[PDB]
Amino acid sequence: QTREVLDPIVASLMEAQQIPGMAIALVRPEGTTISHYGAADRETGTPVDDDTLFEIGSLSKTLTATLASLAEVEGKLDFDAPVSRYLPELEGSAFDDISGLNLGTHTGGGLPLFVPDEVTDRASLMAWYREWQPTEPIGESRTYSNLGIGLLGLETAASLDGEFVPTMRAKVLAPLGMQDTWYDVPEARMADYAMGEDKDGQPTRVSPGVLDDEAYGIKTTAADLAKLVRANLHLADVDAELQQAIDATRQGHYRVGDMTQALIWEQYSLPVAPETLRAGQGYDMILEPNAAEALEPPQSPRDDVWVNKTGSTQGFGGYIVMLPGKHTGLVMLANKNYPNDARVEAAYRILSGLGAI
Ligand SMILES: [Ca+2]
Ligand SMILES: [Ca+2]
Ligand SMILES: [Ca+2]
Ligand SMILES: [Ca+2]
Ligand SMILES: [Cl-]
Ligand SMILES: [Cs+]
Repeated sequence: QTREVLDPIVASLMEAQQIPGMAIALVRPEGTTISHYGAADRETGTPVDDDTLFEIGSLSKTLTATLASLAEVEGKLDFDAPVSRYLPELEGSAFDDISGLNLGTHTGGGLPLFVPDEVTDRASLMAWYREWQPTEPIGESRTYSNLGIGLLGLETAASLDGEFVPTMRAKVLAPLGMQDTWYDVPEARMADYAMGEDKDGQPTRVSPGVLDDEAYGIKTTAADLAKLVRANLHLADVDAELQQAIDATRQGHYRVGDMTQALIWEQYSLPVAPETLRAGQGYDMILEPNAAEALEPPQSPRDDVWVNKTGSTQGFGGYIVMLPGKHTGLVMLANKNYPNDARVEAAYRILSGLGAI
C-alpha cells in the first residue's frame, strides 16, 4: 500500500545511516498510519512499538509555540507587547524592546543559541537576561535560539498564571489526546524509553538543563506527534480556540531568504527543491544570523507550502513535514542523530512516492 512506498525508503535510510530504530506516522485524509522499525535500544534489541518514547529535541519548540499562541487567542498574551510586561523582573532590560513574537521567530536581537554555563537556574537565568545586550537589530535578524523560545515559554507560563509543564498538559497535550507525551519519563515507563545512539555509535540519553522543557525536553511517540500534525492539517476534533491557536502557529511572520519563519514552524512555497530545504537545515541558517524581513501584511496560514521542523538531541533525530494543501503530514522519529540532509531526502522521497509532491 502506502507501506510499499514507505518501507523500502525507511529500510534503506536505516541501513545507510545505521539507525537502530524508527517510528513513523503518515497523516492523510482517510487516516493516519503508524509504522515501527528496528530496535528501541541497540544493546538489548527491544523492538520499537506503539509505546516507544523518543526524544524529539527541538521539535519540542512546536508545542511551546502552540501554547504561546493559545494564550494569545485567549487574550492573556499580547504577542507584540514587550516581554517585560509579563515578566516584570526584566523591566528596564532589552526585553522592554523585545516581544513574544520576536522570541517565537528567533528575531530577538541576536539572543544566542545556547544557555550559558554560568546560568544554572531560574534566578541566574533572569539575571543573565537582565544584563544581556542585543547584538542584532530586533525584528530584522534571525538567530536560532534556545534562550529565546525558552523565554517565550517563561512569558507564556506567567501570562497563563501557571507552571509550564502542567499548563502545557492541561491546555494543549490533553485536548489533543497526547497522553504518551512526557517532559519527564516516569519510572513506570522507563522500559519504553528508547536509548539514543550518538554519531560515534555510543548509547546516550538527554540530560536535564535550564529551559529544557521549553526548548528541547519532550519524549513522545510518533502517534502523539501525529495528533498535533492532524490538528495543523484540520483533520482533528479540537475546540475552536485551540484550532485557532494551532492555525496561528503557521502564520508567516518573516521572510528569511527562501524560508518563511512562522511561529517556530519553518516553511517554503511549493514547488520546493530539496537543496532549498537542505540549506534551511545547515550551518548558514542555523549557526549564523540571517536577515529577516517582517511580513506585516501578516501572512495567513498558506495551503501551497512545505512546512517543517527538525529536532535533535545527541542520540535522537526527528523531522516533521506538513503539506496543508494536500492535508498530509509526516512524522519521522529515530534514536540516532543522523544528518538533516538525509532527513530531508527521505521525507521528500516518501512524500513524492505517495504523490503528495
Ligand atoms: Ca498588540
Ligand atoms: Ca514496552
Ligand atoms: Ca525544567
Ligand atoms: Ca541521495
Ligand atoms: Cl541550551
Ligand atoms: Cs502523560
